[PDB]
Amino acid sequence: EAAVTQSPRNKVAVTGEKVTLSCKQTNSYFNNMYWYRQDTGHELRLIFMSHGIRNVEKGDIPDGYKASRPSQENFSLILELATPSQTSVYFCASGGGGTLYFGAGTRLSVLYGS
Amino acid sequence: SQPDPKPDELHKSSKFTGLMENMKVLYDDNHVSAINVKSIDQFLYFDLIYSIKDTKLGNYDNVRVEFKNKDLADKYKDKYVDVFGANYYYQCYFSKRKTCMYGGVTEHNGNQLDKYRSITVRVFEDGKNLLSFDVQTNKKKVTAQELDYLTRHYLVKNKKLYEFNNSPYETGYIKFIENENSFWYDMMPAPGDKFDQSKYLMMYNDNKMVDSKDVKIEVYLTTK
Ligand SMILES: [Cl-]
Ligand SMILES: [Cl-]
Ligand SMILES: [Cl-]
Ligand SMILES: [Zn+2]
Ligand SMILES: [Zn+2]
Repeated sequence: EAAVTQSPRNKVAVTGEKVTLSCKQTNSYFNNMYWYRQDTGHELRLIFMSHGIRNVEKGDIPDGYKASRPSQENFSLILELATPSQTSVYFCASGGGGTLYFGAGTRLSVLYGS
Repeated sequence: SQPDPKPDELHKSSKFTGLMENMKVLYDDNHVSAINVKSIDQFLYFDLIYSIKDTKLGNYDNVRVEFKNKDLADKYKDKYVDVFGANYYYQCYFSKRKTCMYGGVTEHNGNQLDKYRSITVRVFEDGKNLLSFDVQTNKKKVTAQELDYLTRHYLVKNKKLYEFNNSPYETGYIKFIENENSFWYDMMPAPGDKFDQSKYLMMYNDNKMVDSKDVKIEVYLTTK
C-alpha cells in the first residue's frame, strides 16, 4: 500500500541554520506532492506543491522557503536561513488521481541565538 | 542571419512572478545524454522515441524527442545518432518511466572528433565583457541546444544566473555566431504567473546545428 515517509520526525535548530525536510514516496510513483505547515492545532497551509519532476508551484505561504523535486519519490522542503517564526509542525503529502497520502509530521523548533 | 533583439523584445525577469527554479533546473547537472543509438518507437509523426535509462536517478527508461516537422523525424528515424537534451517531465506525454525533450540529435558515424574542441563564451554584463570561459564538445556538428545547456550550466554555478525565486539579471540572451550568419535565444521566461517548461524548450525542436570549429558564443545579460 502507498505511503509517504517524512524525515526527520522531530528537529531543533538555531536561527540562521540551514534546515532541510525530506519526503519520500514508498510503493507509489505519483506526480503530485505537497508540503504544508500546520499552525497551532488548526488548518494546514500549503507552502509548495509539485506537479511532477522538475516542477515546484507556489502555495499560499511560500515566503522564506524553497523546495526541490529532483525525482518522483522525493520532494524536499528547504529553509535556507531558519527563523524562529518558522517554528511549526510540517506535513508532507503525496497525491494520485483521487487520493492523498500524508506523512506523520515533522515538529520543527527554531530557537534564538546567543 | 537573424536580427539582434530590439529593445523591448527581450523577456524581463521582473515580469515573471513564478518560481525561477523551474527554469534553473533545466540547466542543472542532469540532462539527457546517449551515444550511438537508434529510435525504437514513434508516438506522433514528428517525434521519435529512444530507449535510454536514467542510470543516475532512475527518472526515465525512455525518451520522447520531438521535432518541428515530419521531415526531421523521418531523417533521423532508423539512423544511429547521438542524443543531448534539456528534458522535462510535467506535461510530457507519449503512449514505464518517461521523459520528453526537443531536437538535440546528431548523426553518430563521422561526427566524432579525436580531441575535444573548445568554444569560447564571452559574457557581457550590462555591455561589459567582464567574464569569458570555454565550453567543450567532441562533436564536429553540435546542436545549439547542447552548447546552450553547457553555457547556462556554467553560468548558473558561477553567476547565479537562475535561482529558486528569481534571477539577479533582468534580461538575457545567448547569441551563436558562425562566420557571418548568426542567431539567438531568449534566456528568460515568458512573463506571467507560471513557467511552461514544455513551451520554452520547444524552441530547440528545429534541431539547429552548428560547426564546433568555427562557432563563437556571446551572452548578453543586463541587471535590474
Ligand atoms: Cl487562502
Ligand atoms: Cl491561492
Ligand atoms: Cl512557475
Ligand atoms: Zn485560512
Ligand atoms: Zn498547479
